[PDB]
Amino acid sequence: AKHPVPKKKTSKARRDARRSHHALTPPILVPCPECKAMKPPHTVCPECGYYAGRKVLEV
Amino acid sequence: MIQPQTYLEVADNTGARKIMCIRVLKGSNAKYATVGDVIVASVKEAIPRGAVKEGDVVKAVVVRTKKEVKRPDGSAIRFDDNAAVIINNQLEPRGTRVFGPVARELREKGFMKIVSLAPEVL
Amino acid sequence: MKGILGVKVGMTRIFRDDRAVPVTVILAGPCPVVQRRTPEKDGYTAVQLGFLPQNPKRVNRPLKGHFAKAGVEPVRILREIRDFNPEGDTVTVEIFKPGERVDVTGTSKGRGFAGVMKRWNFAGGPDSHGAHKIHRHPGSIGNRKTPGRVYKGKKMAGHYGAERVTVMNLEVVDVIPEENLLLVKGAVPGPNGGLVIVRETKKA
Amino acid sequence: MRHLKSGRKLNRHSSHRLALYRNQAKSLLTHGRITTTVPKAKELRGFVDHLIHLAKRGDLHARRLVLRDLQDVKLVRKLFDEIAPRYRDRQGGYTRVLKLAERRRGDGAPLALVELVE
Amino acid sequence: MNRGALIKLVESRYVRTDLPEFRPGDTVRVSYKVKEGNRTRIQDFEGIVIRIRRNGFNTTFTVRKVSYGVGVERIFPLHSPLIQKIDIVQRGRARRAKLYFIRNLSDREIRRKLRADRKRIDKDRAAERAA
RNA sequence: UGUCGGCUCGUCGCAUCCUGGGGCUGAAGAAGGUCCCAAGGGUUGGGCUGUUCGCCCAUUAAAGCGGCACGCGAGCUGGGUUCAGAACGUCGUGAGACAGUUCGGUCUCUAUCCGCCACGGGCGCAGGAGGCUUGAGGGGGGCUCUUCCUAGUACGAGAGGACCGGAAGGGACGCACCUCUGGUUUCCCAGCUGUCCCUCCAGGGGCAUAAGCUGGGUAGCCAUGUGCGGAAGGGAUAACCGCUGAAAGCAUCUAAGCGGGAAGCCCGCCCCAAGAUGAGGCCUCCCACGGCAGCCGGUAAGGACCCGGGAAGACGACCCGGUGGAUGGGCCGGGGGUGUAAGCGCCGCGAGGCGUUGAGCCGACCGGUCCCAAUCGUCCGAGGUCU
RNA sequence: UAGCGAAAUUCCUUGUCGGGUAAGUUCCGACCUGCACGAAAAGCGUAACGACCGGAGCGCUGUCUCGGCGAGGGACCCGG
Ligand SMILES: [Mg+2]
Ligand SMILES: [Mg+2]
Ligand SMILES: [Mg+2]
Ligand SMILES: [Mg+2]
Ligand SMILES: [Mg+2]
Ligand SMILES: [Mg+2]
Ligand SMILES: [Mg+2]
Ligand SMILES: [Mg+2]
Ligand SMILES: [Mg+2]
Ligand SMILES: [Mg+2]
Ligand SMILES: [Mg+2]
Ligand SMILES: [Mg+2]
Ligand SMILES: [Mg+2]
Ligand SMILES: [Mg+2]
Ligand SMILES: [Mg+2]
Ligand SMILES: [Mg+2]
Ligand SMILES: [Mg+2]
Ligand SMILES: [Mg+2]
Ligand SMILES: [Mg+2]
Ligand SMILES: [Mg+2]
Ligand SMILES: [Mg+2]
Ligand SMILES: [Mg+2]
Ligand SMILES: [Mg+2]
Ligand SMILES: [Mg+2]
Ligand SMILES: [Mg+2]
Ligand SMILES: [Mg+2]
Ligand SMILES: [Mg+2]
Ligand SMILES: [Mg+2]
Ligand SMILES: [Mg+2]
Ligand SMILES: [Mg+2]
Ligand SMILES: [Mg+2]
Ligand SMILES: [Mg+2]
Ligand SMILES: [Mg+2]
Ligand SMILES: [Mg+2]
Ligand SMILES: [Mg+2]
Ligand SMILES: [Mg+2]
Ligand SMILES: [Mg+2]
Ligand SMILES: [Mg+2]
Ligand SMILES: [Mg+2]
Ligand SMILES: [Mg+2]
Ligand SMILES: [Mg+2]
Ligand SMILES: [Mg+2]
Ligand SMILES: [Mg+2]
Ligand SMILES: [Mg+2]
Ligand SMILES: [Mg+2]
Ligand SMILES: [Mg+2]
Ligand SMILES: [Mg+2]
Ligand SMILES: [Mg+2]
Ligand SMILES: [Mg+2]
Ligand SMILES: [Mg+2]
Ligand SMILES: [Mg+2]
Ligand SMILES: [Mg+2]
Ligand SMILES: [Mg+2]
Ligand SMILES: [Mg+2]
Ligand SMILES: [Mg+2]
Ligand SMILES: [Mg+2]
Ligand SMILES: [Mg+2]
Ligand SMILES: [Mg+2]
Ligand SMILES: [Mg+2]
Ligand SMILES: [Mg+2]
Ligand SMILES: [Mg+2]
Ligand SMILES: [Mg+2]
Ligand SMILES: [Mg+2]
Ligand SMILES: [Mg+2]
Ligand SMILES: [Mg+2]
Ligand SMILES: [Mg+2]
Ligand SMILES: [Mg+2]
Ligand SMILES: [Mg+2]
Ligand SMILES: [Mg+2]
Ligand SMILES: [Mg+2]
Ligand SMILES: [Mg+2]
Ligand SMILES: [Mg+2]
Ligand SMILES: [Mg+2]
Ligand SMILES: [Mg+2]
Ligand SMILES: [Mg+2]
Ligand SMILES: [Mg+2]
Ligand SMILES: [Mg+2]
Ligand SMILES: [Mg+2]
Ligand SMILES: [Mg+2]
Ligand SMILES: [Mg+2]
Ligand SMILES: [Mg+2]
Ligand SMILES: [Mg+2]
Ligand SMILES: [Mg+2]
Ligand SMILES: [Mg+2]
Ligand SMILES: [Mg+2]
Ligand SMILES: [Mg+2]
Ligand SMILES: [Mg+2]
Ligand SMILES: [Mg+2]
Ligand SMILES: [Mg+2]
Ligand SMILES: [Mg+2]
Ligand SMILES: [Mg+2]
Ligand SMILES: [Mg+2]
Ligand SMILES: [Mg+2]
Ligand SMILES: [Mg+2]
Ligand SMILES: [Mg+2]
Ligand SMILES: [Mg+2]
Ligand SMILES: [Mg+2]
Ligand SMILES: [Mg+2]
Ligand SMILES: [Mg+2]
Ligand SMILES: [Mg+2]
Ligand SMILES: [Mg+2]
Ligand SMILES: [Mg+2]
Ligand SMILES: [Mg+2]
Ligand SMILES: [Mg+2]
Ligand SMILES: [Mg+2]
Ligand SMILES: [Mg+2]
Ligand SMILES: [Mg+2]
Ligand SMILES: [Mg+2]
Ligand SMILES: [Mg+2]
Ligand SMILES: [Mg+2]
Ligand SMILES: [Mg+2]
Ligand SMILES: [Mg+2]
Ligand SMILES: [Mg+2]
Ligand SMILES: [Mg+2]
Ligand SMILES: [Mg+2]
Ligand SMILES: [Mg+2]
Ligand SMILES: [Mg+2]
Ligand SMILES: [Mg+2]
Ligand SMILES: [Mg+2]
Ligand SMILES: [Mg+2]
Ligand SMILES: [Mg+2]
Ligand SMILES: [Mg+2]
Ligand SMILES: [Mg+2]
Ligand SMILES: [Mg+2]
Ligand SMILES: [Mg+2]
Ligand SMILES: [Mg+2]
Ligand SMILES: [Mg+2]
Ligand SMILES: [Mg+2]
Ligand SMILES: [Mg+2]
Ligand SMILES: [Mg+2]
Ligand SMILES: [Mg+2]
Ligand SMILES: [Mg+2]
Ligand SMILES: [Mg+2]
Ligand SMILES: [Mg+2]
Ligand SMILES: [Mg+2]
Ligand SMILES: [Mg+2]
Ligand SMILES: [Mg+2]
Ligand SMILES: [Mg+2]
Ligand SMILES: [Mg+2]
Ligand SMILES: [Mg+2]
Ligand SMILES: [Mg+2]
Ligand SMILES: [Mg+2]
Ligand SMILES: [Mg+2]
Ligand SMILES: [Mg+2]
Ligand SMILES: [Mg+2]
Ligand SMILES: [Mg+2]
Ligand SMILES: [Mg+2]
Ligand SMILES: [Mg+2]
Ligand SMILES: [Mg+2]
Ligand SMILES: [Mg+2]
Ligand SMILES: [Mg+2]
Ligand SMILES: [Mg+2]
Ligand SMILES: [Mg+2]
Ligand SMILES: [Mg+2]
Ligand SMILES: [Mg+2]
Ligand SMILES: [Mg+2]
Ligand SMILES: [Mg+2]
Ligand SMILES: [Mg+2]
Ligand SMILES: [Mg+2]
Ligand SMILES: [Mg+2]
Ligand SMILES: [Mg+2]
Ligand SMILES: [Mg+2]
Ligand SMILES: [Mg+2]
Ligand SMILES: [Mg+2]
Ligand SMILES: [Mg+2]
Ligand SMILES: [Mg+2]
Ligand SMILES: [Mg+2]
Ligand SMILES: [Mg+2]
Ligand SMILES: [Mg+2]
Ligand SMILES: [Mg+2]
Ligand SMILES: [Mg+2]
Ligand SMILES: [Mg+2]
Ligand SMILES: [Mg+2]
Ligand SMILES: [Zn+2]
Repeated sequence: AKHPVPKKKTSKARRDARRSHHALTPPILVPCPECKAMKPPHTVCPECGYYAGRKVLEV
Repeated sequence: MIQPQTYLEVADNTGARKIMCIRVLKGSNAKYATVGDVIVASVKEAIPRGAVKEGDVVKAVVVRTKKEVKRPDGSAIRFDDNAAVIINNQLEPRGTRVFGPVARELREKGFMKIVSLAPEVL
Repeated sequence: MKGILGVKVGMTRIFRDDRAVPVTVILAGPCPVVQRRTPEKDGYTAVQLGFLPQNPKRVNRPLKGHFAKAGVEPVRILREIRDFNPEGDTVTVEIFKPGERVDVTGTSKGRGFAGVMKRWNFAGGPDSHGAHKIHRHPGSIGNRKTPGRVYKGKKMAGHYGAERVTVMNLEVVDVIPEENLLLVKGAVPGPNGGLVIVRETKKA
Repeated sequence: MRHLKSGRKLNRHSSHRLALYRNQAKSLLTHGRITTTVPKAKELRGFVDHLIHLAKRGDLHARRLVLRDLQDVKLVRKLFDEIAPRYRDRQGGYTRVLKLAERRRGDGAPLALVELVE
Repeated sequence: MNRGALIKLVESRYVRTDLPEFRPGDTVRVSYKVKEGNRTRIQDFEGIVIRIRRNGFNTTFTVRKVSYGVGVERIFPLHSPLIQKIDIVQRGRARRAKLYFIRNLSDREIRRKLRADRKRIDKDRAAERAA
């Protein structure tokens, strides 16, 4: 290895075009069928402690 | 799977005891020689006043190998030593006897005089 | 030019005339026709085949209408056999007879990102004598200032497997109509349970 | 390639992984419900279910086998006298795993809970 | 579908059942059909079975014997139509399933390490008494 | 602009080493000699020496010659040579000197651009969709030997020995595969040592490696193992050989015209491929929704998100499944590996042995079973431009 | 001069002969036409010693034919 190195400073255009795929995707949330609170699917509701229509965890 | 540098026990009464492969006579570039293959070999150890001497470059035919030899009948066969028998340019055995068993593949490859001289063909 | 869809089931060997002959067992039939490609309507001759029955709940309305147009139950796989036209409406293993020579097409086993030595059987490097961190690397890939680039199609590292592979001229060892089984002599691409197509051989 | 290789490695060598499964089996068989990461959770099930079924068998051979992994004689006595009987008619599935809502702050680890069935 | 059932089903016609059971360590005489020229005879192979592979119909076993001062090993398929018969000539007791080590032992040490299985010998004599 | 040689990786030229097709021969045959066409494929292993080269050994159809910064050190090597040490021969009064010989002597983790191998995201292909496809254009592949029958015939004094046609068997190479053969198999089983511990006996666990050591070993991934490929055939030709035939009453393969003729070219075979913006074709599905070729909003066919997963996989993509369900985990059966568990009885003073017992344990493989876990759901998504 | 010599020196040079090897520009033993050894910048030998530098053999090996599988720490994905 002979220490590869950038040949030219990247133009703002090129670095931002490279970053064109960096946008976050927003979370995935559904309403809990008990307290109607938005929560991730297939998780136990952290606002009421219910999942599959029963208590599992003290909230 | 005999290749160059492999040591073979001679199983006849030619006076040789150990030969060393130096070429497989089987096309321009064979990698391995199994039962029934003719090879060129340098004699490395011999008893005194034999038919051949150490340093003689002779042709031999392999009769049993330490690798197993697969057969169409689904079976295989394997021996405890890689052994050969010295021969002349007419496929005849140069010695008068052979020692130990030889493999049956030889009969397919036209070595009837070695098969007859065998104590047991397996 | 006859063909049929099927699924590779597994490998074994049988005994025919004091000879152990290796076989691949393929579950071919039965396969009904769902469309026929004609020169006047489509431009060429072919026969669209269906394989494996499917739960109708899992079939969507366009495919459902397609099946229904032929009066054919829902099916999991639809694959075409070109330059074919059976007289019936259902292809079974009966089309193949013992001794017939066939080509089988399957999806090879995927080896993922593959090194140059597994992909292209490269020699790699020395495992000693100073060889510094290149016991599996490909070595040089070009010349110098001339031509000053790399050839197209240069053998390199990358994905390998899960590609279409056709093995040709495999003898039909046996056929079992009762079980829709097809016993071929040799190796057939892909894992047990992969989709394979069995066609008549193209080599005289 | 990984074709048809069962079980995880969990970025641990052999003895570390074994001791991980053991310590989690102990903590679970004690508290009845533990909070772990989702992969360790999905892996605990085989260990714990096998031990519980072994305890269901009940003889001395099963007690010694389970004691190989558990070591704690009191915990094994509790497993045979209290935990085993309440699974006499249940065939398998003695454990369950449910995913938790919020991740972990330090590293973003997605958590889950593993508990013994009623 | 059951792919294993299909494999077993294809194998079913060739499965052989008239062959007596044995274990690694028993001394066996296998009467094998052999083509030579221009006939077909039966050559016997008598030796200690050193290994038994198990894959349903693809089970193969290996037999070792000293033949004129040369160690010979033969591998046979249990359901091969070339094995005419198999004859148990001695029951040995091994603490192991694979008997590779007898490739490095003298005959005396071999006799010492693979002594007679008096139990299965008594069981062989216990049968063999037809009515 | 790192200078020899090597290794890896190739690609090109043809003044062709071999394989193919020819003419002439001081070509009887077999075998050679010479020139013509041909770059499709192929062109071995080893001894010497840093060597390239060359010589040699054993083979071969053959062991071709060259270009690519005497191809290739941000790919490796560093033996040669070309820093500092030391010595020999020789030169110089000497400091030192020769490339003359000799021993030794730091080769730099991170690839921005082009390029190359793989792989996604976006948009477009005028309505939006689920499938199935054509193949423009590409790549791959392209090799060869032995024996036998013809026939010991044609030919030759004899040795020796065919064309043409017809079988069988190899070497290397390529693609796939795991039935067999053979490996691995990181905890699947058993044995063994030392020490510490649970619990004293028994029985067990930790550590001696990131398996403590040994004897084995499934599925998988694998070659040494197995299957299969090179073609067949068609078309146009190269050298070359003709038919018919003038110019030129003869003659001429040519000026008109027509045949025969290469491992070479075009198709044929396998693979990629409609970003082929020239954005193809076919089957089927949805539909004229409201407000103001455009915009906003709810839908349809459908699709994505999430979840259980997968011989699929770096991620993402692909493919399967989501309680209307066998996707994973558990459990049961079978396969399979290990090879007679603990306990008790019996024998022995004892180490141990026997019986219970092919026992006990037991990952991946082929199955069964709702026991557990894929609960509950949400967001996108056509109103079809103009002649 | 003694002694030594194709040598840690020999250009021609892989000198020639012999030994070892199937094959040996290296190695060992010889000859002497010493380009250009030679006797305290010592000459020729020397038991023992050497992480020095040559040559050959036995053993044993993934150095190799020729590669394959497995383990772990990175590399790959997410959070800081
Ligand atoms: Mg470098
Ligand atoms: Mg770099
Ligand atoms: Mg470095
Ligand atoms: Mg790099
Ligand atoms: Mg760097
Ligand atoms: Mg900037
Ligand atoms: Mg800018
Ligand atoms: Mg950029
Ligand atoms: Mg900006
Ligand atoms: Mg609260
Ligand atoms: Mg002998
Ligand atoms: Mg000698
Ligand atoms: Mg397919
Ligand atoms: Mg590689
Ligand atoms: Mg490959
Ligand atoms: Mg390879
Ligand atoms: Mg290598
Ligand atoms: Mg090397
Ligand atoms: Mg180095
Ligand atoms: Mg290294
Ligand atoms: Mg490289
Ligand atoms: Mg460079
Ligand atoms: Mg250029
Ligand atoms: Mg892929
Ligand atoms: Mg049959
Ligand atoms: Mg994979
Ligand atoms: Mg790996
Ligand atoms: Mg699985
Ligand atoms: Mg584990
Ligand atoms: Mg896994
Ligand atoms: Mg995982
Ligand atoms: Mg980590
Ligand atoms: Mg850790
Ligand atoms: Mg450890
Ligand atoms: Mg540890
Ligand atoms: Mg389990
Ligand atoms: Mg959950
Ligand atoms: Mg924190
Ligand atoms: Mg989450
Ligand atoms: Mg099977
Ligand atoms: Mg069935
Ligand atoms: Mg006999
Ligand atoms: Mg014996
Ligand atoms: Mg019979
Ligand atoms: Mg030319
Ligand atoms: Mg020629
Ligand atoms: Mg010629
Ligand atoms: Mg000629
Ligand atoms: Mg002549
Ligand atoms: Mg001639
Ligand atoms: Mg002549
Ligand atoms: Mg000429
Ligand atoms: Mg060429
Ligand atoms: Mg060439
Ligand atoms: Mg050479
Ligand atoms: Mg050498
Ligand atoms: Mg040597
Ligand atoms: Mg060399
Ligand atoms: Mg050398
Ligand atoms: Mg030279
Ligand atoms: Mg020759
Ligand atoms: Mg010739
Ligand atoms: Mg070149
Ligand atoms: Mg030059
Ligand atoms: Mg250069
Ligand atoms: Mg060169
Ligand atoms: Mg360069
Ligand atoms: Mg170079
Ligand atoms: Mg470079
Ligand atoms: Mg270099
Ligand atoms: Mg550079
Ligand atoms: Mg080097
Ligand atoms: Mg150097
Ligand atoms: Mg040097
Ligand atoms: Mg030099
Ligand atoms: Mg130098
Ligand atoms: Mg130097
Ligand atoms: Mg120097
Ligand atoms: Mg010196
Ligand atoms: Mg001097
Ligand atoms: Mg001078
Ligand atoms: Mg002077
Ligand atoms: Mg002077
Ligand atoms: Mg000077
Ligand atoms: Mg100077
Ligand atoms: Mg040194
Ligand atoms: Mg370098
Ligand atoms: Mg640097
Ligand atoms: Mg970096
Ligand atoms: Mg970059
Ligand atoms: Mg650029
Ligand atoms: Mg795209
Ligand atoms: Mg194009
Ligand atoms: Mg094309
Ligand atoms: Mg082409
Ligand atoms: Mg004749
Ligand atoms: Mg012919
Ligand atoms: Mg052939
Ligand atoms: Mg298998
Ligand atoms: Mg295997
Ligand atoms: Mg096997
Ligand atoms: Mg095996
Ligand atoms: Mg264990
Ligand atoms: Mg104790
Ligand atoms: Mg202990
Ligand atoms: Mg401790
Ligand atoms: Mg440790
Ligand atoms: Mg251990
Ligand atoms: Mg083993
Ligand atoms: Mg092992
Ligand atoms: Mg295995
Ligand atoms: Mg191979
Ligand atoms: Mg072939
Ligand atoms: Mg023609
Ligand atoms: Mg004429
Ligand atoms: Mg004429
Ligand atoms: Mg003309
Ligand atoms: Mg013509
Ligand atoms: Mg013509
Ligand atoms: Mg003609
Ligand atoms: Mg042609
Ligand atoms: Mg050809
Ligand atoms: Mg296609
Ligand atoms: Mg396409
Ligand atoms: Mg399109
Ligand atoms: Mg264009
Ligand atoms: Mg289209
Ligand atoms: Mg069309
Ligand atoms: Mg919907
Ligand atoms: Mg779906
Ligand atoms: Mg749902
Ligand atoms: Mg539901
Ligand atoms: Mg399931
Ligand atoms: Mg299941
Ligand atoms: Mg099971
Ligand atoms: Mg069983
Ligand atoms: Mg078993
Ligand atoms: Mg016992
Ligand atoms: Mg017991
Ligand atoms: Mg007593
Ligand atoms: Mg007793
Ligand atoms: Mg079982
Ligand atoms: Mg059911
Ligand atoms: Mg349920
Ligand atoms: Mg909901
Ligand atoms: Mg004087
Ligand atoms: Mg001299
Ligand atoms: Mg000399
Ligand atoms: Mg001297
Ligand atoms: Mg010197
Ligand atoms: Mg000079
Ligand atoms: Mg010289
Ligand atoms: Mg010299
Ligand atoms: Mg010389
Ligand atoms: Mg010379
Ligand atoms: Mg000499
Ligand atoms: Mg000599
Ligand atoms: Mg000599
Ligand atoms: Mg040397
Ligand atoms: Mg002289
Ligand atoms: Mg001198
Ligand atoms: Mg001096
Ligand atoms: Mg002086
Ligand atoms: Mg000395
Ligand atoms: Mg020293
Ligand atoms: Mg010292
Ligand atoms: Mg040695
Ligand atoms: Mg290696
Ligand atoms: Mg590896
Ligand atoms: Mg690894
Ligand atoms: Mg790792
Ligand atoms: Mg790893
Ligand atoms: Mg990060
Ligand atoms: Zn809630």
